[PDB]
Amino acid sequence: GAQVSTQKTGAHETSIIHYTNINYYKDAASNSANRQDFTQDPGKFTEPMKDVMIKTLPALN
Amino acid sequence: GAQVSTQKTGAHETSIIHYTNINYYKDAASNSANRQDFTQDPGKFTEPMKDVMIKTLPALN
Amino acid sequence: GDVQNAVEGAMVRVADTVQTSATNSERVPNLTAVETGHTSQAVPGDTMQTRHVINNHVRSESTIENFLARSACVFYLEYKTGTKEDSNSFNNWVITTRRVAQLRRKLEMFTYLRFDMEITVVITSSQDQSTSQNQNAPVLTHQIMYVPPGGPIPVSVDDYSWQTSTNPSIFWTEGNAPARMSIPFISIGNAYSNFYDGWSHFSQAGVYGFTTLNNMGQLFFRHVNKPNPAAITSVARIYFKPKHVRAWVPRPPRLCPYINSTNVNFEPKPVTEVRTNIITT
Amino acid sequence: AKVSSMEAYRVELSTNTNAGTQVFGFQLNPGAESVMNRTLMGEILNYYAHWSGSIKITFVFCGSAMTTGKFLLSYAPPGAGAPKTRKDAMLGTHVVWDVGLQSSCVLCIPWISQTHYRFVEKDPYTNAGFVTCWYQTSVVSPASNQPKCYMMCMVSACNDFSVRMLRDTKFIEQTSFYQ
Amino acid sequence: GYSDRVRSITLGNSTITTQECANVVVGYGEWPEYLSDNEATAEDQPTQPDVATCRFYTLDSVQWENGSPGWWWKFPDALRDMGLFGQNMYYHYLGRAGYTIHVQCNASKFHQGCILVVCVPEAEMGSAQTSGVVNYEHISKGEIASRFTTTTTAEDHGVQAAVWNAGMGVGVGNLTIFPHQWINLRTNNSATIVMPYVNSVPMDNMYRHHNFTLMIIPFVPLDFSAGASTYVPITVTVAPMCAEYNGLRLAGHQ
Amino acid sequence: GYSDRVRSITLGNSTITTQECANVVVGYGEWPEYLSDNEATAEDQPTQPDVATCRFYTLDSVQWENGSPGWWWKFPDALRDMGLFGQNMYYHYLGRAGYTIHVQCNASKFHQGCILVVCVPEAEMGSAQTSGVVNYEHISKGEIASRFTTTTTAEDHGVQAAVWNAGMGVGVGNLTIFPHQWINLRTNNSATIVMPYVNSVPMDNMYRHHNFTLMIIPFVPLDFSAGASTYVPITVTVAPMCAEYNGLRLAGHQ
Ligand SMILES: CCCCCCCCCCCCCCCC(=O)O
Ligand SMILES: *C(=O)CCCCCCCCCCCCC
Ligand SMILES: *C(=O)CCCCCCCCCCCCC
Repeated sequence: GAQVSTQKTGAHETSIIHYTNINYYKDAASNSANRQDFTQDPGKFTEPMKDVMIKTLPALN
Repeated sequence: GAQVSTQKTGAHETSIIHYTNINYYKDAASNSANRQDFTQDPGKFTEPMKDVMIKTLPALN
Repeated sequence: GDVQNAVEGAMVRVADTVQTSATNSERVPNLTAVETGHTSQAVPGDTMQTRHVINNHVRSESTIENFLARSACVFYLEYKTGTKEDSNSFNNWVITTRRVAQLRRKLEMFTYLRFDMEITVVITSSQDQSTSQNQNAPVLTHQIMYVPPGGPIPVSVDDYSWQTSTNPSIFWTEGNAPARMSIPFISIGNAYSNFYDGWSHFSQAGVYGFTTLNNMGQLFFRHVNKPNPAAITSVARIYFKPKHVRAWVPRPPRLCPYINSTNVNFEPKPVTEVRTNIITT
Repeated sequence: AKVSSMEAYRVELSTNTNAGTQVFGFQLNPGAESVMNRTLMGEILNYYAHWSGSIKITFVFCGSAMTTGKFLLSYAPPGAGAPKTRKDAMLGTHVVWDVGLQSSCVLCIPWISQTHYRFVEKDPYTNAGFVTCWYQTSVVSPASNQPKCYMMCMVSACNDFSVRMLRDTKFIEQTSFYQ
Repeated sequence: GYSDRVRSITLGNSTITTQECANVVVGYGEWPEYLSDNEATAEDQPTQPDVATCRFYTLDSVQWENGSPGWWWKFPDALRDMGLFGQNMYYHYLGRAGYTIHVQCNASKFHQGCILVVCVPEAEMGSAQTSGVVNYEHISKGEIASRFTTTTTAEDHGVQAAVWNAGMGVGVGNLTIFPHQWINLRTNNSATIVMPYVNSVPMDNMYRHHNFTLMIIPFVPLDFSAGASTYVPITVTVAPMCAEYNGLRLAGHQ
Repeated sequence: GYSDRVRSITLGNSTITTQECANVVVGYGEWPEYLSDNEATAEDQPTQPDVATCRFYTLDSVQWENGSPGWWWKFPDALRDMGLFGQNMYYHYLGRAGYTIHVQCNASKFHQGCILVVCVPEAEMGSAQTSGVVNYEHISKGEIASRFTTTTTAEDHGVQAAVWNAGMGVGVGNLTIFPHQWINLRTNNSATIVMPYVNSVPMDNMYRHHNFTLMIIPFVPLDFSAGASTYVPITVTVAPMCAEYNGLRLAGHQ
């Protein structure tokens, strides 16, 4: 029941290394920190607009 | 997700032994030393020549 | 190849001796011109008649990794068991390669260096002499804290800084195995620079040399234990191992003795050792 | 006095101000220079030791609707020193903002650096140059209009921005525990 | 046809000829080229002046004498006054370029002597007064040759230029690890080293950083006999290659 | 979307905005472009500095006053000190370029006044003293506005700048035949003229020849009333386009 995942390596000069995970305990709280999710959505803070603001257009018209 | 590789043994009288690797951590920095890459290219230091110098020929002509 | 993927090598043996016969010809493998900037790629078979030898020798230990990846001491630091009042109750080190002579000469054989690092630290304690040296002192825990360039310095053995809400720290009890960490390639530039023939200021001034580039932050050390009646002194030895190494631009090794950990200064030494006569046995 | 007040946020502009006049100037050390230092971007920066990316300073005119003006918004990269004159500023990366119905103009500051990353802390090697503002023409107004008015400046990080080497901030401390 | 002793190099409105060369050294095997979109960091468009910048600049030539210990020049700084290269370097925070270095020295079948011609990357020099620090005016006279010393001492914040330690605490006989040639007066009248941009970062400031130093050191002293032409100079001409500049503002120093 | 009153022009590390423009005049219908292989004569490779030269240079702005007669600037000479354009113009015998001229002038609904903004090719001006000859210092102050005179007389070898004859023996009301716009304070706050290289020969010397003159002449005087902002400047910012240079040598004047 082992999980294989990808290690944080770095941009190589013009790669994929893996690591292994086995969860030892019966409680998900006991698991490692969720450090590899680089997901984001600034939209809700940077643009909470009802009417979509198109950059090349004037903001007011 | 285990990796099998070759151990440094030695020239035998006229062989292949293996070792196992499992990366335990989420960061490639945490990995063992890259000790088995015996690659080389003295050319850049021993011969930085624009015109290729052929050994059996005179250096200057 | 991927210097971080350790278990992935390349076996490259040394060159074999090919058998040479006698010759009488116009080709001259050992007559050349040093002026060119080229090194002669001659093999003994161009000058002698050689036999056939199979060289199964490999250039193993001379790999940059096998050469640099042996854990060396870079510095040691000292601190006593004490109160806020005692300045000596804690200590710090600004991180630098140039403090010791041995690893510094090894790294400096290359201009530019890119690697990950394994830091091991041997913290050792001793009883101070005192009327109270008789004392039941319990097991001492230690704190090593990394403060990256910009964070709060600890002013005392006992201030908010030691909380480490964001700085990396290691807590280590005595008697256990030496504390060990791995460090990524921490630099802002594409490779670490052992040398910088340049200035800290655009106007050709301020700080000259490598110092300007190598801003690594610092390690703060303290005891976590409250003081026992008699003082106990601890000294921490910081060990560095360059692993996952890449190296650029080879240099001549340091001939002259090192003087300053700050700069590349030297006083002129002889090129080699002197001998009895130009004809020696 | 003005830093513990709302004045801190409003830059004072005036009518009949002569053409090449400088509005303000400072070197771009986000997270280190008092002007940007404790803003949202500045505060985030202060939990890190390395930054990277482009910054955008959005200039908003809060003068009378009946008022007018043109300004040179400049960014000089390092090495030469701070732009002493509107001509010096002109030579560097710049926007000439004409104020009008669109209230605000944004000066987009490009990441121009030797290195992929700079320090958050002020460092001579990781110097980022100077952002300055100048009257390109002047602020002009009609008859019963106020002579002095104000502009204001917003700042944020563009989609190429990032931060590294996590650290504790100098911005908060204690002597003892709280109760 | 084509004797390999003869060479013609043309770059911009410049041609150098030589009829006694000993091949040409391409630094570390790499020919100079422009900064690529993968390796870039400064987001602004680079200015690439091509022929206006990338051409042959002859720097102030020095005289070789029997007892003269040696010379060094620092790049790009030696070129800080050379035409439009200098101007571009003056108006831009960042600059990048490789270089064709051509050292010239002619004498006669009857003269003798041999000089090392070498391009040392990051040649960070030591202060003569080990206690103190060095300073720019004793590190570089721009296009004018800074001399190596036979004497083990110098004026306040002067570099320790004692030749056998190459101004940097090492054996001068090992300088050969860097891209180099030799002008041995028997063999050749010129040296040519094509140096790539060697540095730890894609672009850098043209003033602050001396990316490499050109050292010309006489290993075998200049000699000749009874009335056979005393004056024999060494002239260094250098051409920037693939030069590009980022971050433009006013005239720059501070 | 898109009100035609709003415009954004970007060239090099330069953007000018305007929220009250009146279209943009492309000189004689032609957008600037580089000298082609058919029309060329100087055989050497041109240097084309692109973004380093071709960017927005703001020249010394002048004040518009009720009785102020007018102003002129001469190109390329006005740019002889503007950054790397100036340097390239200084180190090359021949130069060629077109230009985006952007005149700026803002005031208020309550102000009134109207200026002609015009690019006159070969505006060869007459000597005030008809008997004598004119001279450079009375023809051009580089980036500083040379003023037109209401007065019919001037100091030794000064141009006859009497406004109604435009400094060149013609009716100023006919200047409109040349590429022009008007900043009428009611209507707009800026003018933009994109001038092509107009000349009888493919390239020319950047100093000797003033290829065209920018004249800003107030046809309706600046006016406003009782305490409504006195100071109202006129700022000219200009960007070189498709600039290329031939014939490189030393720093040039004589
Ligand atoms: C308890 C956490 C400790 C974290 C320690 C971080 C240490 C950073 C080490 C930087 C090593 C830099 C090597 C520079 C080499 C050189 O250029 O000479
Ligand atoms: C899936 O889990 C089976 C894969 C092989 C498991 C090897 C297990 C390693 C040793 C046991 C860990 C048990 C933790 C309770
Ligand atoms: C691939 O990784 C699965 C192969 C079998 C794995 C045995 C794992 C050994 C015990 C767990 C090591 C876990 C380290 C986090």
